[PDB]
Amino acid sequence: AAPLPELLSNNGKHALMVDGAPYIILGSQTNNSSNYPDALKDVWPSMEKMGANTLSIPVAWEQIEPVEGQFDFSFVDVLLKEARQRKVRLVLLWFATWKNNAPHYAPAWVKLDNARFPRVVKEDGDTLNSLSPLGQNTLAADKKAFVELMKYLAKRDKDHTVIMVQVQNEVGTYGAVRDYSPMAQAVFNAAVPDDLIQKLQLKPGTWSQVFGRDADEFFHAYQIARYCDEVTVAGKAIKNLPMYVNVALRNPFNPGLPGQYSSGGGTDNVLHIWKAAAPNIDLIAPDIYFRDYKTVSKVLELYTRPDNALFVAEIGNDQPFARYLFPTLGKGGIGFSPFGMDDTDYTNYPLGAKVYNDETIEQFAQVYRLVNPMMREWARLSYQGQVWGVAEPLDSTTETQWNAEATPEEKEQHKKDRASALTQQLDLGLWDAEVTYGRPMFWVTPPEGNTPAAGGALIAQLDDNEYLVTAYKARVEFKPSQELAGKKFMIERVEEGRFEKGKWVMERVWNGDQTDWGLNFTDRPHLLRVKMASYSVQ
Ligand SMILES: CCCCCCCCN[C@H]1[C@H](O)[C@@H](O)[C@@H](O)[C@H]1CO
Ligand code: NA
Ligand code: NA
Ligand code: NA
Ligand code: NA
Repeated sequence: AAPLPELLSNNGKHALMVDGAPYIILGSQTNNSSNYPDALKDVWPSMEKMGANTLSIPVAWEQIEPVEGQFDFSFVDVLLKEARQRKVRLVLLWFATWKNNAPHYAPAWVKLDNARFPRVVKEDGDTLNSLSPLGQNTLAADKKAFVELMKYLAKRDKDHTVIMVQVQNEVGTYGAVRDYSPMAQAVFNAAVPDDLIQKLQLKPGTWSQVFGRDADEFFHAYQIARYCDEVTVAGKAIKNLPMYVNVALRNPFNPGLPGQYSSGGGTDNVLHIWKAAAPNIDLIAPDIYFRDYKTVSKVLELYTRPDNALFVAEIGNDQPFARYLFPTLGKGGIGFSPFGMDDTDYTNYPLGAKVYNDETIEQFAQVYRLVNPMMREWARLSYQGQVWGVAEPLDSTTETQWNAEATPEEKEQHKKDRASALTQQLDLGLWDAEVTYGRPMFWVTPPEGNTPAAGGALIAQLDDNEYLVTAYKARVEFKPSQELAGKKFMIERVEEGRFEKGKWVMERVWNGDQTDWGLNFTDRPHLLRVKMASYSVQ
């Protein structure tokens, strides 16, 4: 009965439709070795503590086809049953031809048979442990197994507990830019396919001729993109679920060279190749392990496009990362999924939290508690209207802030500069919001930031003068956007409340102290409807 999940894109906005309405993945992803029935008891408690609505978890080629033609979906059976018992949804991660550039999750009969399923050859003739996207046997084998997984979901997942599939994991190659095998050179030292030369507005020729100094990297990205599109089409012909690829990001400011980063993945410089080569892949999702605000903000900008829904398919699970939920959703993002949210005795520190404990989880639970009570309403406003979101824009001071060695004039100057940086403006049409971080709930002492950095805010427009507002360790203040020609302005009314059956239910009116000094949020959840008014005095 249930309509298929679908990614919609209209008027440069996006929605992930689940059960016929926009949905936000408030996600969690397991560690990489939790894809087994015995591991799930170490997954669910963290997911319930986090309040996540969707679990991302691997389904490995080596586990569903351990002997060629001998399929085993015993894990998928247990996973679907246990997800449904907990009323959560699933994103399955197809670990196959590539998992972090390598074939470690391909069956032994694949990854130990280089002649049938061939590896990238470097220019010097050394071989890398990265399967070539020009291996036709490898493409056929991956596609065949992925089709069998999709047939399992077609037959056994009629209500779409699984809402989306990631095809491969962090594709590309470390250690070279492309395959330089004889097989690969015969394709490289030849015409660029008609279809790519058209989609990019370029002149006919060989890879070297039309792309020059980008030929090696664009060639790898196109061939991988084509490989992933073919797997994707084969699977969607069985069940047309949304499907996506995740990116082992290059640093957007100082990337270095392809092969230092994972060459051929959907890095920012080849998104045009990926979009032209792989029209069947719904979106290209960034995997975010940069901790600093400016780099993360740049990633969110680069991956949010009229042709690309923003899904933060992975993000580090350390404390600093939780606040990026707010700009992700403010960009119209469809979801956010911290990595390593299970108690299987692993942490990917230095990428994530040094320690995995209930405090680690709580940093994400606290932000999820702001969005879960309005998730369907937010998702619709994000698609059909105007939303905004911001995070605290200074990172935690390093055990260095050099700050103490500064002079006592350099210091008041430091404090004014920090207060300015911790003050964000948002243009909401007739009204602006100013968001500030780390100050009392009364009076106007300048902001000093939270320790550690943690704050954020979400705003959705309900009407010309009315906004839905929730924020965290932050003050939000409204003002007129344009000079008012004689008129004055006030807050007309602030209500705290909730949605029941899609209707607003008031709990209380914020007024007095609670609205004299902006709208002040701590760690606790409050959903507000704010109505502003200009009024005549003359
Ligand atoms: C700031 C520098 C970050 C560079 C390292 C990024 C690689 C990130 N790889 C991610 C994969 O998609 C996951 O399966 C898992 O392996 C994860 C890392 O725990
Ligand atoms: Na959206
Ligand atoms: Na305006
Ligand atoms: Na304005
Ligand atoms: Na409330």
